[PDB]
Order: sequence, then structure tokens, then C-alpha cells
Amino acid sequence: GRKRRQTSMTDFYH
Repeated sequence: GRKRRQTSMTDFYH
């Protein structure tokens, strides 16, 4: 990935 930044859990299945 080239835009991995602040990966919040906006889905509790990923």
C-alpha cells in the first residue's frame, strides 16, 4: 500500500 495512514477500524470485521 502507498497510502497507509491512520487506519481506523471503521468496520468491526476488518
